[PDB]
Amino acid sequence: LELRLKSPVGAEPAVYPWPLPVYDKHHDAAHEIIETIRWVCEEIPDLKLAMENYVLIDYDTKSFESMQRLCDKYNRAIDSIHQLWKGTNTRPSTGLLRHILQQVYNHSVTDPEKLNNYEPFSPEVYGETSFDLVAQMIDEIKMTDDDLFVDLGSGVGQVVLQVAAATNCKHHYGVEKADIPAKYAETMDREFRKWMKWYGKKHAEYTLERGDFLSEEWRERIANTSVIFVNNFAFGPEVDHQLKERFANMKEGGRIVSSKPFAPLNFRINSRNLSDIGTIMRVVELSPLKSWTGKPVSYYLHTIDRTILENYFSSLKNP
Ligand SMILES: O=C(Cn1nnnc1-c1ccccc1Cl)NNC(=O)Nc1ccc2ccn(-c3ccccc3Cl)c2c1
Ligand SMILES: [K+]
Repeated sequence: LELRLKSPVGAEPAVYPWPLPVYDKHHDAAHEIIETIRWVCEEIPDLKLAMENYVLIDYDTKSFESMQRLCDKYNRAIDSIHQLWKGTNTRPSTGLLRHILQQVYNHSVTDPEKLNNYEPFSPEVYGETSFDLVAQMIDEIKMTDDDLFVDLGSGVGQVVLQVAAATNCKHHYGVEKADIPAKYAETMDREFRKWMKWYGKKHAEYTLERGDFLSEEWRERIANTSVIFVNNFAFGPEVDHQLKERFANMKEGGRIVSSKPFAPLNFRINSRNLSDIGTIMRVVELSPLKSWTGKPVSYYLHTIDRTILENYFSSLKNP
């Protein structure tokens, strides 16, 4: 007893056991199958033409025979389109990527209780809460092939997967210290590469790794990163102090996007604060509110600029 979905690009079929897994209070594998078919039909207009109209309206998720018939209609339509193409690798759309990440998460995180997350943002609600904000952050910073991206404390790795599917950075890294999310990230990585292949979608190179971003190895790695993403909201003063020290080695124009600012937005350099990280970085509050309909969130863009410190010395020497 199983259900199979043929890949639109000839990759290995997606195979689901029956009874289908139940993901959470609202989602299940049955709806993932239906939504997957709907996304492939949107992607391939010829595919939408070949299928019978009722198939994606008249279905019973609690019936094996009904789910099997739905899968068979999609599979036969895929076969017809593959025959049509016989006779004569792009980036995913935002909507498809949200679906892919959800699919990757549900196939990877089978024990939801394991991830100690009673916070307003948690991996299980990534698509609902966080996805649109990360999509807004990606649009704002405009990364190129010259950039190296690092998410410090990447958890299960969804921010890294999203940025990698959207930009052309040389490489994207996710570093996670905690055992439970770092182990889940290994499955997330495998499931992401697999599903992206299944849809025939392109992503940049990325690595999800286990490690402490405050270690000696990571000092030089942070120094050579051009774009850092860091959710520092829950960080203690010591971690925050250690991080500012890592940032002090970054190159001019290096950028840090965080959930809480590392320096005051109105920092004014003087003789008593020359030690502060504000002496070497611009800070701006960015908000999706400035057609947004999500939570009234803000994020902070820090840019390495030692001319702040240089101008203060110039103004002292040349009044
Ligand atoms: O565990 C994860 C990603 N991940 N993967 N699956 N779920 C999550 C997740 C889990 C808990 C909380 C938030 C998230 Cl996204 N660490 N990486 C991460 O947080 N990067 C990040 C970096 C910079 C900013 C600036 C604003 N934010 C932000 C702050 C609050 C809410 C959303 C966003 Cl995107 C940021 C988020
Ligand atoms: K039709």
